[PDB]
Amino acid sequence: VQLVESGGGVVQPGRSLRLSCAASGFTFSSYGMHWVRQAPGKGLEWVTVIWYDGSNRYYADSVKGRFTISRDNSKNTLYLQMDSLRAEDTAVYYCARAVAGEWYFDYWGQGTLVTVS
Amino acid sequence: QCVNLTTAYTNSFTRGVYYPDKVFRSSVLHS
Amino acid sequence: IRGWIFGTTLDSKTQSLLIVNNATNVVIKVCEFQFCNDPFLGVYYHKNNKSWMESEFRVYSSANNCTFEYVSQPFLKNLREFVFKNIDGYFKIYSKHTPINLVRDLPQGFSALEPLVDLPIGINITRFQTLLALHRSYLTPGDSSAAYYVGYLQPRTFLLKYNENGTITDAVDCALDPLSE
Amino acid sequence: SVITPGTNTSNQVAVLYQDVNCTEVPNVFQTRAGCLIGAEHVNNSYECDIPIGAGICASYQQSIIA
Amino acid sequence: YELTQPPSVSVSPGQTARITCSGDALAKHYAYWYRQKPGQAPVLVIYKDSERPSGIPERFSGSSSGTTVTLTISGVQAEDEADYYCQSADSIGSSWVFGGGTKLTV
Ligand SMILES: *[C@@H]1O[C@H](CO)[C@@H](O)[C@H](O)[C@H]1NC(C)=O
Ligand SMILES: *[C@@H]1O[C@H](CO)[C@@H](O)[C@H](O)[C@H]1NC(C)=O
Ligand SMILES: *[C@@H]1O[C@H](CO)[C@@H](O)[C@H](O)[C@H]1NC(C)=O
Ligand SMILES: *[C@@H]1O[C@H](CO)[C@@H](O)[C@H](O)[C@H]1NC(C)=O
Ligand SMILES: *[C@@H]1O[C@H](CO)[C@@H](O)[C@H](O)[C@H]1NC(C)=O
Ligand SMILES: *[C@@H]1O[C@H](CO)[C@@H](O)[C@H](O)[C@H]1NC(C)=O
Ligand SMILES: *[C@@H]1O[C@H](CO)[C@@H](O)[C@H](O)[C@H]1NC(C)=O
Ligand SMILES: *[C@@H]1O[C@H](CO)[C@@H](O)[C@H](O)[C@H]1NC(C)=O
Ligand SMILES: *[C@@H]1O[C@H](CO)[C@@H](O)[C@H](O)[C@H]1NC(C)=O
Repeated sequence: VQLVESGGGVVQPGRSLRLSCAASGFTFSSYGMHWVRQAPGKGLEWVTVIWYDGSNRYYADSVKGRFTISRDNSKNTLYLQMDSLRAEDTAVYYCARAVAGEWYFDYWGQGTLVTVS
Repeated sequence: QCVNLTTAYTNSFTRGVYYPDKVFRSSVLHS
Repeated sequence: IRGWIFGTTLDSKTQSLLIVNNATNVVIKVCEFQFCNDPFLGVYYHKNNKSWMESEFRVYSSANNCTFEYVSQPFLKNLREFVFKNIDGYFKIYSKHTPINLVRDLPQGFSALEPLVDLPIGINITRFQTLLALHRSYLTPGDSSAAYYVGYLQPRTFLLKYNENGTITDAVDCALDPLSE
Repeated sequence: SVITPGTNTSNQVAVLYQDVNCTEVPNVFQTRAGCLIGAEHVNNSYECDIPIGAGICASYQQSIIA
Repeated sequence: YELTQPPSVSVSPGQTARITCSGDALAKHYAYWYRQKPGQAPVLVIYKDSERPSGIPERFSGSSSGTTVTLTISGVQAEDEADYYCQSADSIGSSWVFGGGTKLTV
């Protein structure tokens, strides 16, 4: 199981940035996926989840209405579209796999830094 | 909020009968 | 099984009847409910109390224009039977609670259902849906981690036998076969 | 009309469609009385039990016979 | 569904560290503990309050009482100097929550 984030970079407030997490080593289409972000000097903050088939998705209130989570099960790739980014959104964004049958996150990627300024 | 969850016969025999009204009857066959 | 939705379009365009049972009572309401496609009640296992407890409703997103509300006593190898009629403005519910030793099929033999409540609802009903309590563990984002029977009523002639205590103990469906006739 | 032994003996029945051709109804025996369905017609003659008509009778012998 | 845990714990090498996390939600649902070292993604240490992954040594254990859950680390070494987090989720599965995070100083 390997999760590889990409698409991180530096943008101005109000601009959009799209992240991508490529998955391999497992049946991507069978697992739900999460994004978790960690600002420098801060703890872990859950951002969003998407279900294995994309049927359901939920967001943290702080990003609700701004972020969109999607996935392409034919490319084994998870996407996060972040619109109207603000300075407060500066953080390292990790993709993580939901554990099957439980509420924790077993596999994590390496994370990609997104800076808004 | 809402959640998107969507992803045989038996024999009724002689069941499914209920009291047709609120009238007490006894020792009688009523049609 | 906690309840049922009875209505037509089952959305905020028309009035619908919502019947839900819980730990303390039954709440029956008539409103222009905007129902979910997969309406349910959440339930979780409380790790300290070591028992199942209610969480949140995910039956409808909104409700307004409420015309009727009624609250009464709860009723939802244990067979629970109900009959739902909608005649002359009355939504009539009949019920019976019987212990059984069957797994797959309904039991054989005769037991009449008694009137439970006559509700002065006065609405158009063409469709209905069963409200189930779903275990929290089913709501995980992964692909891995509630049986009932439905029949329909017909205009039939029945011969009902009342015993000495006024209990219906047997019946004949007059249109079943030439002998019943 | 419904031809039957007592329900103390059997729940088997035979049905007579009076004045009906056996071809107009939908062990099918056409009699003068009508079309008798469910009873097996036999050559053996017995004392009359349940009268059908026109010399034909039915009995329970198990199944219903004419 | 908030999770509260102390900003830091100070333990000498060879001693037992006790990192706590509290909240009403924790009296209902299971807690999960993560260990994060600088420059690395969070690694699950304990799940279902007391169970370990196969990659986690017997020095780690957990327990719960009421609204409080505790991560116990015996025989603490330099390698355990990491930020520990408590994690949970709501009753409908629509939201996940982490505590502030506890910095364990050896
Ligand atoms: C359920 O599906 C609808 C239609 O695609 C969507 O708008 C809604 O957000 C979904 N529910 C969740 C929790 O994602
Ligand atoms: C009930 O509503 C449906 C629309 O879903 C309509 O077709 C039907 O005729 C209505 N019946 C009555 C009695 O109003
Ligand atoms: C049951 O419904 C009643 C509505 O009157 C509510 O007051 C009560 O708290 C509910 N109990 C549970 C366990 O949901
Ligand atoms: C947990 O059990 C206690 C009894 O020991 C009870 O008073 C309390 O209400 C229960 N908790 C919940 C959420 O029902
Ligand atoms: C009742 O329905 C009417 C017509 O749609 C609407 O204007 C009115 O606001 C509703 N009543 C309430 C309390 O919303
Ligand atoms: C009728 O009621 C009497 C008095 O309670 C009881 O002894 C009797 O067994 C009952 N009979 C039937 C058929 O229920
Ligand atoms: C019913 O049949 C039994 C034999 O099985 C007989 O002893 C009894 O007398 C019969 N009763 C009637 C009413 O025919
Ligand atoms: C029934 O119809 C047939 C023609 O198909 C005819 O030959 C026969 O005599 C008719 N029987 C009676 C009793 O009318
Ligand atoms: C009755 O006798 C006829 C011959 O006349 C024969 O064709 C028919 O099969 C016999 N039926 C029975 C029940 O013996």
